[PDB]
Amino acid sequence: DLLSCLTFNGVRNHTVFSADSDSDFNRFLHLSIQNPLFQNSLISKPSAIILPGSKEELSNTIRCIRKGSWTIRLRSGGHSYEGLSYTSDTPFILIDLMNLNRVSIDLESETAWVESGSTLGELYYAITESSSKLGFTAGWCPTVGTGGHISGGGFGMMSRKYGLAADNVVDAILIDANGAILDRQAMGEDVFWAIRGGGGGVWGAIYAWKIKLLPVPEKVTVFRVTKNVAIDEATSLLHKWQFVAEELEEDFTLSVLGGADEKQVWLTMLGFHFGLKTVAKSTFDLLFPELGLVEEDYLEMSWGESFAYLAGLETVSQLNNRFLKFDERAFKTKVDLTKEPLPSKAFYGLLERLSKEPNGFIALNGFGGQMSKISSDFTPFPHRSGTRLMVEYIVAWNQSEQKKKTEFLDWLEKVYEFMKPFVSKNPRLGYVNHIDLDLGGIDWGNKTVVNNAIEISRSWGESYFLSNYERLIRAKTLIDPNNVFNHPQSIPPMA
Ligand SMILES: *Cc1cc2c(nc3c(=O)[nH]c(=O)nc-3n2C[C@H](O)[C@H](O)[C@H](O)COP(=O)(O)OP(=O)(O)OC[C@H]2O[C@@H](n3cnc4c(N)ncnc43)[C@H](O)[C@@H]2O)c(*)c1C
Ligand SMILES: *[C@@H]1O[C@H](CO)[C@@H](O[C@@H]2O[C@H](CO)[C@@H](O[C@@H]3O[C@H](CO)[C@@H](O)[C@H](O)[C@@H]3O)[C@H](O)[C@H]2NC(C)=O)[C@H](O)[C@H]1NC(C)=O
Ligand SMILES: COc1cc2c(cc1O)-c1cc3ccc(OC)c(O)c3c[n+]1CC2
Ligand SMILES: *[C@@H]1O[C@H](CO)[C@@H](O)[C@H](O)[C@H]1NC(C)=O
Ligand SMILES: [Mg+2]
Repeated sequence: DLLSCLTFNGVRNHTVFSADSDSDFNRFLHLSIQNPLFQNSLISKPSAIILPGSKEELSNTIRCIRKGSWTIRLRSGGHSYEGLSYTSDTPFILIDLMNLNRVSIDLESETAWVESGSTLGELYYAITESSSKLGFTAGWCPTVGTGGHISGGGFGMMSRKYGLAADNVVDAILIDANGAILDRQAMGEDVFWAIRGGGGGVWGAIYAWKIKLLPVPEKVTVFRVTKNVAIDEATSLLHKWQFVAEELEEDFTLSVLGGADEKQVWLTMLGFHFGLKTVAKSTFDLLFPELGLVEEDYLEMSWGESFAYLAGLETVSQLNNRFLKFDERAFKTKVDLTKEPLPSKAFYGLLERLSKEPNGFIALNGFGGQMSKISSDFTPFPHRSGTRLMVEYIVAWNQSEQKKKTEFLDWLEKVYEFMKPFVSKNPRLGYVNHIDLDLGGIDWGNKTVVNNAIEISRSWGESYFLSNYERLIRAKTLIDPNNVFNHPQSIPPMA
């Protein structure tokens, strides 16, 4: 019946569930699973997979699915930390957007239309190919899809200069629950606001984003330097880093990846300057001489090269490979946002815990700069002025380490508990692109829960969106009153 509808409407690229271990269905299913944690045979599988090739096919796909009794799941890059683009407790249809990966750059207006199956790397590659003086602000991981990423905000190495990816979206095409094809004018300002950070899988299916391309110099300066130190020095480095990072002028970003193993601590310093190396080094010589950076650490390169380099890719060309395996490990991650400086003992304790679990690592970013100049309600991401750091805790493992899964998860849980007193409180803040089901979830098939959905959902909702939660609920009711687009943490419509 679903197939007959799709055929009648000219949607041809689909595959039904097959039990065949290496069926084509299984190949398409796994192609974009980016967290192996959700790859095993015990996980829910789609009844069919549809690959629309145009906005019309996407529209008609949704229209057909509604005639039936299916849960819709949209997948762009498949990076959901909780696998929410390709799992469901109820029978579901997976709409995989990988064929919608066209990027159209308009050099006369310095904007681009980006189909939502496009990855960040594909976007960055397209931009660098078109111009040596344009770039875009989005995340660090190249295989992340624009569909989920921009829908949730999108923070990266240029966010201190230009804000989130979603802060630079000027139009969009949203396909709603009825298959309507809506641009910014059609969807209205509340819905256009909601889609720019309100979370993927909630408002409808984004077909394409229209973004403003942003100036970059023909040469930027970057460094990627790993310090191998002991805990005393690592603690003093991280404690000073937090001040340097938040306080740097907007033309600079200094971020950290860190981990340890008994007495050996490693800190990878990621630096970016919107300009030349003499200025870059003068700045860090003054503000952070403790890093011990030397001239040879500073590299001048194009913006495109810088984004490939900072992510550890071999070449700019690799940005354009959506199936390049960036990190093939099962993982779980949590995040904190901070409002007060972290005391030295917080870093010391975090490092002690990392030293006991070599499979764990942290990623540290400063806010400030343009992130403090954008109002908390400009887009749904509310963590602007007053927010000092974003701190990510990750534990990751390969298949040969699977028996330690429980131990790994316990470690992460204990790290998050340790950090509680030092980070944001009342509520403990989060980021919707860093979706965390530990906060809870709605079973939309449960009547008593659904009756109280707004209050229940406030637990994660206010963590992700603070005071923007209310407007999100109103936008949800306007664009998806029947809740066609739902998941355990989707914004509830009013009854
Ligand atoms: C795996 C991974 C994730 C990263 C990485 N680095 C990040 C960074 O530097 N900055 C960030 O801000 N975020 C980083 N993240 C997290 C990602 O930002 C999030 O995981 C994104 O949400 C992922 O988006 P995508 O890859 O498209 O993942 P999906 O699982 O397909 O979708 C997520 C979510 O959104 C819905 N959705 C997808 N596509 C659409 C469209 N077109 N319209 C509406 N909704 C859509 C899905 O159904 C799901 O709910 C680094 C790494 C390695
Ligand atoms: C539905 O969509 C999928 C995914 O795009 C289509 O599969 C893709 O088909 C193209 C050909 O049109 C493949 O391109 C070629 O692959 C071969 C190697 O296998 C190579 O010789 C060519 O140079 C080119 O790379 C592509 O590999 C393939 N992608 C995947 C993930 O399978 C499929 O054709 C569509 N199905 C229908 C019925 O339209
Ligand atoms: C499971 O695999 C991975 C998972 C993640 C990351 C890296 C991985 O390898 C990661 C690394 C980051 C490094 C730097 C950075 O800003 C400078 C980030 O925002 C990062 C975000 N993330 C998101 C989670
Ligand atoms: C609905 O949810 C409540 C609270 O989570 C749970 O206790 C109850 O068992 C559920 N009811 C049904 C009918 O599943
Ligand atoms: Mg077989």
